[PDB]
Amino acid sequence: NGGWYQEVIIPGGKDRSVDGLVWVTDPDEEMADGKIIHGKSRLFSIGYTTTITEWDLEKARAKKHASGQHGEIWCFGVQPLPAAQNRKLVAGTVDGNLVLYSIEDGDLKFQKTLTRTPSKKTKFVSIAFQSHNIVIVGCSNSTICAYDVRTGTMLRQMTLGTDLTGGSKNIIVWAVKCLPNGDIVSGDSTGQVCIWDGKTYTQAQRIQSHTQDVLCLSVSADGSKIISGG
Amino acid sequence: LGYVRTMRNIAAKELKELEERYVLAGPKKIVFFEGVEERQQALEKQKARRKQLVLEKLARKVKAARKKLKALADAEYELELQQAKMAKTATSGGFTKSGRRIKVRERKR
Amino acid sequence: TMERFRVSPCGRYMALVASDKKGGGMLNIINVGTMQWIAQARIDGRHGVADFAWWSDGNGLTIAGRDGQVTEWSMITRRTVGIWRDEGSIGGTVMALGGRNGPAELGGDRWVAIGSNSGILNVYDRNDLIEIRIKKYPTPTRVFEQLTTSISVVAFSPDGQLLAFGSQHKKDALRLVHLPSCTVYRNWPTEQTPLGRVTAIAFSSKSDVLAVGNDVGRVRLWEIRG
Amino acid sequence: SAAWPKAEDPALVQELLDCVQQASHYRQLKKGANETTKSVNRGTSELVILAADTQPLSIVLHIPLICEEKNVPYVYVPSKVALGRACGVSRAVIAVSLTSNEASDLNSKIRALRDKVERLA
Amino acid sequence: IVEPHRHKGVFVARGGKEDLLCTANLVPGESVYGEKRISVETPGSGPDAVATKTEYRIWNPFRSKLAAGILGGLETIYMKPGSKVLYLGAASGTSVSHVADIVGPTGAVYAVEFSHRSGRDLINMATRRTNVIPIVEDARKPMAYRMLVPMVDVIFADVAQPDQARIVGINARLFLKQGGGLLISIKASCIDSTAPPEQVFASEVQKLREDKFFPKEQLTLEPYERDHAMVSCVYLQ
Amino acid sequence: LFILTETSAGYALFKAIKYKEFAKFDSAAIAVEEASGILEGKVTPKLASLLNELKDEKKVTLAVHDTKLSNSITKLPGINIKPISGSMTDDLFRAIRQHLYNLIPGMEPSNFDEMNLGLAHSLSRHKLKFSPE
Amino acid sequence: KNPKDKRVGSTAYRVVSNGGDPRLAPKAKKQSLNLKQALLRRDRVAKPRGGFFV
RNA sequence: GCACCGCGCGCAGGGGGGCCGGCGCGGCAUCUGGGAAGACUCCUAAGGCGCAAGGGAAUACCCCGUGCGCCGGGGGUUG
Repeated sequence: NGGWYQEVIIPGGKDRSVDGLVWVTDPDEEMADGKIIHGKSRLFSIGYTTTITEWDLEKARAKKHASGQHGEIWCFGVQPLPAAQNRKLVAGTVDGNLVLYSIEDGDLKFQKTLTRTPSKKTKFVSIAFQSHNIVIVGCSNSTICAYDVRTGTMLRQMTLGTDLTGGSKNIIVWAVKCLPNGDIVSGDSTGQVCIWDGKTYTQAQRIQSHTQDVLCLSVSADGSKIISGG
Repeated sequence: LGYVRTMRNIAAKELKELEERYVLAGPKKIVFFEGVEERQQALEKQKARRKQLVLEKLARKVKAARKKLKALADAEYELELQQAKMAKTATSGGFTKSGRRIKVRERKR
Repeated sequence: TMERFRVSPCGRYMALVASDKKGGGMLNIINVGTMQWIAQARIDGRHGVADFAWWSDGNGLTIAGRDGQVTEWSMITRRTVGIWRDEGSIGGTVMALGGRNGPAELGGDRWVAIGSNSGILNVYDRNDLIEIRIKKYPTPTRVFEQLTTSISVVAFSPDGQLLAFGSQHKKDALRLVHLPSCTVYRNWPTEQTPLGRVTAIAFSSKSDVLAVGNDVGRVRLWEIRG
Repeated sequence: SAAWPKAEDPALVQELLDCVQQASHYRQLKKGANETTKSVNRGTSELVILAADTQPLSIVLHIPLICEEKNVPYVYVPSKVALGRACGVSRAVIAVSLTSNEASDLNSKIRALRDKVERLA
Repeated sequence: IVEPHRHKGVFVARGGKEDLLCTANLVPGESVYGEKRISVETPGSGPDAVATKTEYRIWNPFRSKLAAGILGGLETIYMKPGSKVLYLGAASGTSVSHVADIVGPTGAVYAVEFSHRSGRDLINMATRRTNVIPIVEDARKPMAYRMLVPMVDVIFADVAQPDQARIVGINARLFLKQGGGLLISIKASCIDSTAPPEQVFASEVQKLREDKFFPKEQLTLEPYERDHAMVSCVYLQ
Repeated sequence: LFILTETSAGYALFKAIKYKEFAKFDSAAIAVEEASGILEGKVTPKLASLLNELKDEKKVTLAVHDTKLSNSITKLPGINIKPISGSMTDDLFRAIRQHLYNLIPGMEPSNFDEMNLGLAHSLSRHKLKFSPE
Repeated sequence: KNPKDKRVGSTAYRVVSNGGDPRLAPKAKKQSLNLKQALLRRDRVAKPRGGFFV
């Protein structure tokens, strides 16, 4: 409540880094007598590897490792709630192929691969979910693809022009996030922030703020404030 | 064109048969081990003309068949290009005798 | 560059296509009387914006971009209303948009013509465009495969009855189509009608005079009586 | 449905149709279901593209059988009309099959394109 | 002249320019898929000189990854006459028929296929060969034939699925014996179409080791096919 | 600890290390009706006659390993005893199917592989007429 | 590290190696790390590092 | 083994290392070069191309003006 006390330090070994951190929190389950059981929260992490590691917070170590045949993972996110007992991690990686992992009853195994982009040089650098079945991935060929999880299809492909500030003609969408009212915020490499309306997946505003590239975003819970760090 | 097509089909079946027979005549394999001691045990266990004539013969036969199939393929392509040059309209394809490539962007209406 | 641009029939806005392709083309909208940038509409394609047109009441604009996509993007909410695809056009090249009495929410322009690079010109009805939602695969009122080479210039009548479309790369590629019947006029142009290599066409304001200008640099005039 | 190696990415469809148009200019192409069948049976076809908007799908569903028997890649693009006026026909083609030769930039493009088709698989 | 090969139940036919592989025919006087067959008899029939006793079906390497591996230099196939093998990927009943010939009348083959036309071929081959039973069911769902399949000795696997290691893992946990055998074929083209195939095969064999096999050896089929591996491994020993 | 083992012919029970009882069945198309009945988890006369004891539930234990069958025979109220799913009952079910050669003279000193074969061909042709020709 | 593989010429004898990551964490891939670092600094050059030093 | 008044020398290979330098493979925001390349662009010219014949020749290569076609330039009033 404003104390900010660092509880626990779990260090990893030499030559190990950490890129993403995603908690998964189950819904509030009810007991037989009306008592409430809050969700059991688990911690997943990627380490610039082809592996997702689930950490045991009680044991103060890693619990499981999971590895599918793909590229090294760069970004990932949990499917949010609509179903209840069936929520899945979606991970975008370097070679492009959206791998999809399952987590049920405390298990972490590589379920399948949704798609892969046609170009091999397409690298997936961000991911955020619009709804229960629609994933928004930010791709280093100046691209923001909107895929659909159920059939694994490609709803649309929003795009951005070149950067006209310097050379290096590809822009890079370093982060995306989703507002509550369906719209998608996207921090890119021009130091812009692009608001895309999500009923049609198009751009509706470009805002130039930073001088160098945007690196991360955050949304208000109701969807009124946008924080952009670059 | 029809005659060259038939001869190419025959030559393709013969080339398939001959490559099969030649392969049948004549870091690839890897053996895994749990430890260096077991690998050294395996190395200890390891330390403890007519086929050439028939292989050179089949190789020469395969090379002749390949050359024949390539010649028939180039002939079939040349005849398709002659059809394209002599078609009833401006049809793309094939080089002229001057070197410029015939290329028309009209749609065959 | 500032080459391709179009002024709204309301005369308040003017649109410029940016030269920034990268798989997706944008165009800036400028208030005319002050010549100031007011908005920017961006569509996704493969080389950018082929062509576009203001709507008849001048509130939105329709952008036909290559790889066959078409976006209707309005001025009021200043975001994309809808997106559809021309039926199998391997790449758009030019578009035009005219007529009266259409969908009042899409600007009230009844007919939209899209000419691809294959020579095929599709003519769609913009009441049939509506399923605000847009049908992703609308069916053309009529597909024209008369011209053989890439469609260069398209213009409607200001009265919304005639549609002239012409290809330049062949000597005399020009046809004239009555609307809403969508039938090609067969008695003109004849084999000896001195068009040339039709580079630009223009109908007069009362739709009485058709003006055609060829690549040699001569302009010719035809009265259009019925 | 039965169109499981489907090509849905619009950049992928654009690359495939650009390659088909180029090969059609080089006359390295076979247009139509029956000529596709003959080219695949004679084994010359480097890659084969089908159309998913055929109204009876069974009139083209036979091609993947011989394609699996002969180990040649096949891919479904959406629109038969798009495939048609990409070939340059003004008729709706439903199955096109583009072959290889000794040496061409189109041969290198075909190798890259079948690499992308294998990615799709 | 026919000689027995080092593996039990498989034979070579040697001639002046050739060396074919063959198996003893369980159904005498009949072939299946347009295959050559040799007729021979044991010595002791000089005054007659008729080839009447043994019939050998010829085993073409260009249609079977198993034949490819055996020629490539597999040191054992883990199966002998008498064994029990589970076949995943009964691609139109060819190698399944030959392993039925290998295991003989006392050995049993249980084939698994999900394709319906190869299923037609498999049932119409199983009409004749009775040591083999067919299952037209997706191999990722082993509890749809757990009732049908008893405990087996060797799992052979050639299926074109990305999760081939998981299919083999679930079938090994529900049917494979302790210290069992697994001959798996890897298709790098179906697993990962961009990576180097050595890397793909390394990832697959690591997945099997995590799946609690013990990889004995790996040999690739590249005088015969392209980017195909054959891994021989033991289960829990 | 009641277990429920499903082979092509019948069932066995090993509550009291060693087997206790069994239920055999041979040579009918009612076997493939039983096969569909367990491919869903529905009612079965053989299953009900196996689970029919007369006193009470002395312990509410029936170990099965497919949860669909488990949560169907829960809903079957004829005896109101309850199963457990396979909480890695791999050693149990795998070891008894491997070591079922000791089970053979206990119930059926023979080989029912021919009935197994007939059931397999019946099921497979049922699916290939589900995809008819 | 892991022992290198001995080749007798036709086959390759090698020891399988999994003793690196027991339960701590997997090792980070240096090539992917440098790749992301390059996409961060595409064409920029660093400012001079410190104060007065050779 | 050479020297028993010695270092060092020829030779078999067991293991790890400087990961010093080359080779192979992979990626690489860019940059350079080549091809392909938009159909407003080039498309070589007001003419060119193709096929089958005929003649001549440095005799592998080529050139030239008969019969069929395919385009193009100019000119060209609802045929």
